[PDB]
Amino acid sequence: FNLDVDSPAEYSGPEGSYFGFAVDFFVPSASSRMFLLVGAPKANTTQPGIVEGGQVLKCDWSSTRRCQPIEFDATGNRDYAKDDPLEFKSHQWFGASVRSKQDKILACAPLYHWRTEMKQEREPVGTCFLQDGTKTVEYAPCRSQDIDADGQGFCQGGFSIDFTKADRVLLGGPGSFYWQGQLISDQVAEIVSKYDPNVYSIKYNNQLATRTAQAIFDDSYLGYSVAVGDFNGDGIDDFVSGVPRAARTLGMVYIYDGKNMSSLYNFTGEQMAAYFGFSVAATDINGDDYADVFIGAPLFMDRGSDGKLQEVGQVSVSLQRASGDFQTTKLNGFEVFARFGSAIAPLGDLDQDGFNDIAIAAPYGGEDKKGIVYIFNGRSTGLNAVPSQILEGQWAARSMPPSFGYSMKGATDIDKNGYPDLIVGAFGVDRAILYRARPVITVNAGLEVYPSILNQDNKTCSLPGTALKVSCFNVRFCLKADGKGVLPRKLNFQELLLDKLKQKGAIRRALFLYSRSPSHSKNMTISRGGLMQCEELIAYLRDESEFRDKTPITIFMEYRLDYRTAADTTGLQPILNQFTPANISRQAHILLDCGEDNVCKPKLEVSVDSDQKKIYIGDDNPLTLIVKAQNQGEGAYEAELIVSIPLQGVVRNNEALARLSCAFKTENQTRQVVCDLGNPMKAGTQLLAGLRFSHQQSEMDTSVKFDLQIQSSNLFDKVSPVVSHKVDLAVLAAVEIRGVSSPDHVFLPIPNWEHKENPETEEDVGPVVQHIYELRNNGPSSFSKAMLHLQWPYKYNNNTLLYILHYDIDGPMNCTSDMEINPLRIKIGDIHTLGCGVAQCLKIVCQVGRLDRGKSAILYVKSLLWTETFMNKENQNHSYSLKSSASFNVIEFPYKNLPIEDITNSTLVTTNVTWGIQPAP
Amino acid sequence: GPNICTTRGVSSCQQCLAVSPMCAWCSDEALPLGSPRCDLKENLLKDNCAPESIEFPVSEARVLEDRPLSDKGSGDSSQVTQVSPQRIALRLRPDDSKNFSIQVRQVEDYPVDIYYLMDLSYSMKDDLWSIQNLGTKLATQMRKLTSNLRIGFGAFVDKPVSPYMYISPPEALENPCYDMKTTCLPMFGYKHVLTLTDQVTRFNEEVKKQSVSRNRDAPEGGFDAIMQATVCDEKIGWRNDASHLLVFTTDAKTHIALDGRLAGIVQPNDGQCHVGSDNHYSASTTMDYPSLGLMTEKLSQKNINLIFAVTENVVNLYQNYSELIPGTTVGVLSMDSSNVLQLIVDAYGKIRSKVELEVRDLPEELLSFNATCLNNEVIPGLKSCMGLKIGDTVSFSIEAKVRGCPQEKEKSFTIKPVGFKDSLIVQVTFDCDCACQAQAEPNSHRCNNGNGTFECGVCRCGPGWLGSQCECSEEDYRPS
Ligand SMILES: CC(C)[C@H]1C(=O)N[C@@H](CCCNC(=N)N)C(=O)NCC(=O)N[C@H](CC(=O)O)C(=O)N[C@H](Cc2ccccc2)C(=O)N1C
Repeated sequence: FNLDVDSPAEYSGPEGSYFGFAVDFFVPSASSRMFLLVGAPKANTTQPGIVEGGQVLKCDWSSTRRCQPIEFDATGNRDYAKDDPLEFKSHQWFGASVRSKQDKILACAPLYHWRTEMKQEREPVGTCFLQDGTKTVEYAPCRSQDIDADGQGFCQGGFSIDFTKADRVLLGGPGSFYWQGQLISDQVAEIVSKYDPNVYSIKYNNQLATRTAQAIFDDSYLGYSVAVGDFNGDGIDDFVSGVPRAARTLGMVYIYDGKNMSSLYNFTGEQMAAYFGFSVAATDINGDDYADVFIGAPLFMDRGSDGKLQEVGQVSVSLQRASGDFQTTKLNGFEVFARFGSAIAPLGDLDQDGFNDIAIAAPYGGEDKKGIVYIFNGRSTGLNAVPSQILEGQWAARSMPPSFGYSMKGATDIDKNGYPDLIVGAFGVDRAILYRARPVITVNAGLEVYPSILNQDNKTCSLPGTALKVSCFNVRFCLKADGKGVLPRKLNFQELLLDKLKQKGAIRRALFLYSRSPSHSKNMTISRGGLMQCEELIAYLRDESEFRDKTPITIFMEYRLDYRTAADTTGLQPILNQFTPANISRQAHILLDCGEDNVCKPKLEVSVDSDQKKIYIGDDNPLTLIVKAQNQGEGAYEAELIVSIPLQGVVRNNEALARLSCAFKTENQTRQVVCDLGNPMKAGTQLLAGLRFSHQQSEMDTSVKFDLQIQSSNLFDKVSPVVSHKVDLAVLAAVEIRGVSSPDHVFLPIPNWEHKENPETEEDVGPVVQHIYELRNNGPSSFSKAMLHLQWPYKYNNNTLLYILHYDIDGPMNCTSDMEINPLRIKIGDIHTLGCGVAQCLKIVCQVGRLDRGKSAILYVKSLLWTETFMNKENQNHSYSLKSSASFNVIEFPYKNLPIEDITNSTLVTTNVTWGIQPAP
Repeated sequence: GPNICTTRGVSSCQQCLAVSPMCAWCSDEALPLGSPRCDLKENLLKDNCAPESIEFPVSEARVLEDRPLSDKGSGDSSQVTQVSPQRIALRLRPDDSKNFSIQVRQVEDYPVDIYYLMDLSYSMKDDLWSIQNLGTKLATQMRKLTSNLRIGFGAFVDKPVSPYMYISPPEALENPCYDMKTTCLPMFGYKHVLTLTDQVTRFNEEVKKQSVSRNRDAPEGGFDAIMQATVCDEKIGWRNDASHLLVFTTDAKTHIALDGRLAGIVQPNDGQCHVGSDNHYSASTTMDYPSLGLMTEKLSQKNINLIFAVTENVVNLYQNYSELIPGTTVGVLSMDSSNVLQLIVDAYGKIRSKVELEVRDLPEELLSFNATCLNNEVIPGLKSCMGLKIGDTVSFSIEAKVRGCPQEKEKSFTIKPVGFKDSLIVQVTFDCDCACQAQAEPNSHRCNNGNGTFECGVCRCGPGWLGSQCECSEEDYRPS
């Protein structure tokens, strides 16, 4: 968020020149122009007879991004005697270390080789060139009469380089004293004063330097990296130096007093060959007056996820706590073979609202191993051990790794932003980059609704247009902005929403009165330095009249900054502070009835009853249902009565029950009826409604289980007792039989009839007599099988009464006679009663199948009136009623365990025979 | 009663035998013709069709040659035998199976590769006999433990650049030891000398022909030699199957990564092979020393066990280095080669081997192995035991279940443990045929010119034909 990772300035040098190996800032006190310093230790120079003698380029900012060599010298080697040069300046690595302070530039060539005045030789004493204005001079403290490797020969002086406060150079030669390394410190004034080009062992009077230690300290490379800070309290910059090979290659960092080079404190690494000390930096990262030391171990190996080691690197931060005591944390790397900790560049105040910050580099990590850098901000407790930003390389290896971040330098403001910018070296591509730091805008926010906890809507506000009176609550929100850097006085912004839960597809609820919308946005200008600026809004509350929408309601907003309009004239753009959230919300809640508790216990009861308690299923039965419910708790807020229904209105007819609206549906196969008591249902307001369902044909099934349960708004399961109705499976089984006769009566004598010896035709016997019997179901119950019988008078006084010929059948039934029908094989005076109880009986026995509502079975019989029995002398003038009867009963029903009923109905029909032509008196 | 044999149909002896091995074919008049010839064995035995007229094959798994597995690898007493039986004959049926055992023993010695890096800086001139004796006994004692050995050669001094080497007088540039009034060779870097070869005498006698150089700073650049010996497989000649060991010699401290900054060498090591046509490490003066993590990665990636042979004065430093190189060990480079030969023996004692079975020439018609491994784990399913050692035994079992009858009678298939000089083959052979119709009598006049198949004594007539010789017609056959 801090550093600009877009459009960073790039500087390029000659191919293979290692341009960018060492970097720094140039700060002339003579003029206001700022310059970068970049070292190219392998650049070919215009010197006579020198091959890649090194270079240092003053890279401007900014006309054309040009990098110009600094003419430290314009001469090749020099002669001690003819054909006996004292100096070998090819492959000397001039620019391996560059450092500046005010008008002074100090650059060194660690690999400059000279021939000792005492012998013919080539020793890399290393040499430095110091510029102070146009007065360039050469500083070579290791070139001396201490000649061999045992002394300052191979000193490689200028390998590591830094100034101090006031003016006193610190120089580190890792090669001195058989690579023990050493530090040398001198006054810049004395370095300039004692220079004459004709002396090769110049001595400086106020020099402080370390000295030969025991041989056991050889190959320690003391001075591999150096830094200065005050750690004793005298107010003079003390010397801190990295010793990457010390203590059996564990690595040590030495601290030396800045006024007499006495040893103050010693640090030790913990992992062999990690190179603990490859880079060091002294900074106070917690706001104190005391300076803390940082140390790099790029090759640190720690146990990984799978339990195996892995070179990730780390940085160890030792805070300084006013007594000489140090409390040390550690900061491990994040990638394998990235060498995290190669460079440590103090920035300071990069988090302008805070304490000193530090950057740490891993030049062989990132994508494609193009290099990466980590930014860590400091806090009063110490360092923010989680990275705050990421920068990584943007070029391909040619042919060596780009090594982005191999060397860096911060703590300088080139573009006058007010806080340090950062320079990154990528010498593998012969490039170095400049990263500018962005200005931080800090915004604090808050929104309030003092009418919070609205209880009654209080509809008073005029709805726009229609002028309807509606409810409301006041909503307002404010912000305040500040920033330490140079950023415009015209900061610009653009939103606020009426709900957070409803964002998932749901009903609309409230709206902003004049906006008619659930959310809004409107731009404003803040000016970067004022008190909270804001205004309030008017909300059209909704709803309980059309949306049944009283869980709480949330108010929420965020602020829309735009960086484009606030961009700095130099091309940069401001940024918002990292940890200030864009989200802010206040919800409270809304109250209508229930008591002052979070549960508002919905203790309630429901009961049901059935109008007809035995079902009688034979049709769309009038079945009716009665329900009631009551409230004993704080109240039901969503008192929806749900009722399940079998596979199977009207009740509004009367005011017998407390009727109220219901509904029905079968969503997801859950057949149900929905009836509402209230939203909320008023406390202590019990009710009773009633209900009706009414064809069913399932066999041996009694699964009707109407039940109740009431819904509410309570947060817990609020399951009310599930009371259900009851009905028994029973059916009525009414059945009856009826019949008719034709003719009903007859008058004798029969027309043109006379006695017979033996009859064979119908008219020989007499007129035809026919009876019809009809059986039909009456009750809902349907039987499986049934039987019926006919009773017929056959003979009386040894004479035939009625002579049956045949019978016909309609419907599901069959018949058979108990005596031979048509035995003679005929070709097809008050009333006295005859029948099976007096006359000889004839019976027809019949079986029947299933009958049902409206279904019938009919039996027909045809017979002849035996005229002889009533026309013979002894029977003349007689009258008889030859009636017949029928009866039936059920024998089986389609169920066994269910209730059963029988029948006893019967019917008789008339048939009268009389004499019409009677003798005269 | 036959549940299968007769109910699937009967046409001929060959088709009858095409049914599962539960069935047989009868060809005699010893019983009434109440059922076809393919009645099940339970019916065959009791109804008892003539013994001489029963076609009932039985699969035969018989050793063709089984030379027992040798318990010694010495050539003076054996040619070694690693898998048995070498060949088993198998008589088979198109739907039958039979057990077939097989056994394996690791007898031949494990192949080893010992490469030997030399420290040839002037520091070593005081105890060069130590390193030479070590190089000699590395070969001589390993020939006393394994007969499959290959040894190589290499040397390292330091990067031929300042401040490591004397560039100052032209005399020093070709004789660094000039300043001491003594002669020594110019500095190498790292140069491969002798590729891995089995000729002990050449390496043993050619070790003595190397001599020292001189550099300035006490640390020596041996890690470059480690990295190049590991990653230059061609020049070194590492062998894929062999156990790889790398012995590294040094008397002084070591240049670790990032020490090349003093010489202007700021390119990280990359682990590629850079040994040139002249057998010199071309990038010696262009690439920094390698990192311990990179060395460990490349050392495990190519299965190398590294043994530090260092003097008494740096044992602790390299031990502490060892723990950062997981799996590495270290020993004293004393005058006597002890304590580094022990590490070599110990390394040999831990190279366990695998016994995997592969098959070739196997037709599609024929089982997956069930492997019995060491410690008497008789696990089904698994077919490749691991963690075996010379002198141990592992047993496998398989049965030759059949899927059908192939085009012709004779086939074979070969089994071979992977990497073993031994193998076995089975001359699998399938008896799908029948001897009844081989007599060429069928379709003669005795079968009414082909109205029936001759059962080697009686003609099996087709539909509409009847009689022992098919001399009668079923349509015309009537009671009389
Ligand atoms: C004691 C001396 C005989 C010994 C030695 O190690 N001297 C030290 C300096 C100690 C003082 N340090 C200071 N800061 N004042 C030293 O120079 N170390 C580096 C080196 O010499 N490296 C070379 C590499 C090489 O050429 O192989 C090598 O090993 N030098 C000789 C080796 C030797 C000496 C005597 C007999 C056989 C071999 C060495 O060890 N020293 C000079």
